[PDB]
Parts: sequence; structure tokens; C-alpha cells
Amino acid sequence: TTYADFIASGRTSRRDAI
Amino acid sequence: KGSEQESVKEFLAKAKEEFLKKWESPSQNTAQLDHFDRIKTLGTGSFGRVMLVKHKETGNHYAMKILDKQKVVKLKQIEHTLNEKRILQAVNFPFLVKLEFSFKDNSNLYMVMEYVPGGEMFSHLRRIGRFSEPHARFYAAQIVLTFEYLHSLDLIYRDLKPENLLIDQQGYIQVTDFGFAKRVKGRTWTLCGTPEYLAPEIILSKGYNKAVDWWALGVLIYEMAAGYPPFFADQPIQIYEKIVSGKVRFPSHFSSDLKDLLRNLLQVDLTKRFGNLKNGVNDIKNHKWFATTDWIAIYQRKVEAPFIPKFKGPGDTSNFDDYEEEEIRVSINEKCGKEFTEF
Ligand SMILES: O=S(=O)(c1cccc2cnccc12)N1CCCN(Cc2ccccc2B(O)O)CC1
Repeated sequence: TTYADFIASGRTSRRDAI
Repeated sequence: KGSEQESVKEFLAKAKEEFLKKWESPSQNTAQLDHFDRIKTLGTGSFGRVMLVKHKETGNHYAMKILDKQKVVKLKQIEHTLNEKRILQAVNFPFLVKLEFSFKDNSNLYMVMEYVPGGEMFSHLRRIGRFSEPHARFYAAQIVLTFEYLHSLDLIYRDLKPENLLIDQQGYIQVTDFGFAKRVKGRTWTLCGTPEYLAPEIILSKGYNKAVDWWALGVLIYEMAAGYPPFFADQPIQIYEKIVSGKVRFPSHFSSDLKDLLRNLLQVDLTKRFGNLKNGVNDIKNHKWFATTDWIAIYQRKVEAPFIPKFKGPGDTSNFDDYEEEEIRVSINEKCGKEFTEF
């Protein structure tokens, strides 16, 4: 599922600006 | 309803007058470090920390944002930091964090805001997974009003994301960060923001205007309602390709009204994007997904919240992480005095 892909992206934690 | 919106126009005219007064003559040095008892560190950043403190005479708890002047200068954040403080001390709206005190010393800048123990939407969203559409819509409605307010002051926000939104003890939102907020009448060009939330015209290095905030609202509603953002990937560059592609995939459980709203907010062509059309914010306030939303009631904090973070005491820190506790350094010598004279 798309959520599984998200919980696999490494971008599930707080996201910095940039 | 038409009387309601003449009311809205009169309100915004009054708020602009009051904002410009505090904007043109900012408050300064309205407390000092010795006035507070430090309790615990609530977050860390490249150029400062946030600490939970308690006012000695009042007993009230505050989040105290402490910025190292030397690092602010090093990381080229002077303009952003001066803007965050100047904006916060001038604005006045129910869904913004409340700046109570600010001051500076030889080493640091301090901003002292009412403590919201519920913490950031981010951690609640990630723990719970996603919010139901009524739940998402309650939050979204407050961002819509908040952008109406900020935009009426010619303020572009540019920093919307669950990380920068608190859930207070009545379950209502407080917007936290204003370092990237700027007073701008037409377009601006700074490449700033968070990859997942960046509008296509930011990525494409063309100038951009307040429509980027309505894009970011679409991202936020999507992330709240789905549990993941509409554009994600391992690396920022892959995110940007998805954003400019003009394609979004919606979860199967999204209502038809929500999809139609989001197609108009996540509109890659800023000249077609809701919030940036002839009728402005009313195309959003009048969209079918918001038919049940009592905008007056939301502003007045009369709607009952779908979620109240567990009340565990007004000094509870359970919704924040644990950090190594370190001294607040204050030099015997003034640092970066000229950079921060206006603070
Ligand atoms: O700590 S906060 O949640 C916060 C901010 C404002 C008012 C608050 C009232 N009560 C509680 C917490 C509060 N919040 C404030 C910190 C800003 N970051 C992280 C951060 C931490 C340290 C320095 C900068 C930054 B930054 O962004 O770039 C995240 C959000």
C-alpha cells in the first residue's frame, strides 16, 4: 500500500526546512 | 451570510490597523532570563533550543525559544529571526501562538510563548495514523481563517506543516513558526520551505505569491486525511518531480468533495488555484467539503473539538521528546549587537 511505501521512505520523522 | 462577510471585511480592516501599529513600533525587552525557572528542554535546533519554563511571580508555564546569536548569523538566519519576533509581537489571532515576552542578552535571543502541553499535530498524526475527514476539516478551517488573516496583512506564511501546528487544551490549533513569514505585496523569490509542502512555482524558481500557502493547505489536508503526504520519496529531488508532474493519487476512502477541493488546491497552475482566483478565499470557504463548517463558530472557538490530547497537568512534557540538558551560555561580551538591534 501507499502507506507502507511511506513508512518505508525514511521521511516519516519531523521534516526540516530546505 | 452577506452580513457575515461585511463583518469579516470590517474585522480585517481593524486588524490591519492594529497590526501596523505594533508592526511600526515593536515591543522590546519585556522580561529577562532571571524571571523564569527552567524546567526541561523540549526541542533542539541548529541555532537554538526550546525550553519549558515557569514564570516565578506568575507560576504560568511558557515555551521559551532561545536562539544563539552567533549561530543565527553563521547560518544566515538574521532576517528570518528578526521577522519571526516582529511578526509574532504584532499579530493577534485565535490560532496563532501567543508571544508574551521577548528579550536578548550578550549571547542569545529569547521568545517566550504560552505553553501548549498537547504538543505538535505531527506526533499525534503519526501515532494515530490519519484523521477522519470531519477531524481534518476542523483543523483545515482554522488554517483557512488564519491565512485569510495573515494574507490580509500582506503576510505570506510559507511554513505550513504538521510540525509547526500545536493542538491546545481545547483541541484547537496554534500556528508556531514565523521565521519564513514575510510581508510582501506581489511576488517574492526566496527558496524556502519543506520539500513535501513546496508549491511547484517555488521548485521551478519562478517568483511566487500567497498562492503557495493555499497549495500548502492542500498538502496538509491530504496528509491529515490520508496519513501520508501527497508527494513523498526517499530524496527531495524525487519529491519535486512528483510535485511538478500535475498528478496526485488519492486514497480510495477520500470523499468526492474532498478530492475536488484538493484538485483545486493542489492545482499546479497557480493562476487556476483556489485561493488565488477572483473570489479569493471564498472559493475555499464556499466549497462543498466545507458546507457543514460554521466559520463564525470556528473563529469563536465554539465548535467542540474532535480530539483533546490527554490533560496530564499544565507542566506535563509527555508529548515532547527527551533531550540532553545543557547550560544556557551567556558571554561577558556582547555578540552580534548590530545585527539584532531591532530585537
Ligand atoms: O516547541 S514547539 O512545539 C512550540 C513553539 C511555539 C510555542 C509553543 C508552546 N508550547 C509548546 C511548544 C511550543 N515548536 C517550537 C520549536 C520550533 N520547532 C523546532 C525548533 C527547535 C529549536 C529551534 C528552532 C526550531 B525550528 O522550528 O526551526 C518545532 C515547534
